[PDB]
Amino acid sequence: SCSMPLGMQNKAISDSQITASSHLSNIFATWSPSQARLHLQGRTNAWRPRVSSAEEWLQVDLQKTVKVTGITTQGVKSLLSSMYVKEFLVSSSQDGRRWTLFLQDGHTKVFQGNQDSSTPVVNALDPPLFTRYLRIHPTSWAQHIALRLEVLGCEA
Repeated sequence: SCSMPLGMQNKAISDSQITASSHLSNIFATWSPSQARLHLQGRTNAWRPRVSSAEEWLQVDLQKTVKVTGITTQGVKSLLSSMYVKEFLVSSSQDGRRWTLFLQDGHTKVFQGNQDSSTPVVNALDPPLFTRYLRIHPTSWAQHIALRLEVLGCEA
């Protein structure tokens, strides 16, 4: 049914394949892009950008052409702060240079994401993407932008 996890949770997608516009790092903590893995626990267990704006993104390089059929998102709780992305855009690319924004009915698609810090939310991509690179662009968030991710799809 072409909807299998492509490797964020299980590390089939390696740390070096995940990058971002920026990330939050100070002398105790780094919320690195490679922490953006679905269901990850332990310390600083999500990606957070250096500052929360609408110009940030999390990028995954799948390293080959994949049929991408969906994206799963999750927030994170840190101390008293419950953080999650409420809405986001998706862009994609074959070369990592030229990006195509995901549309619905000819217009920019706003994906409805999370409404808490721990529940995963699956979003279908219709039409599906045949692509190598994906970016998630947060456009609305609670408290701060934080992301744990899975990408769903299959070979061909």
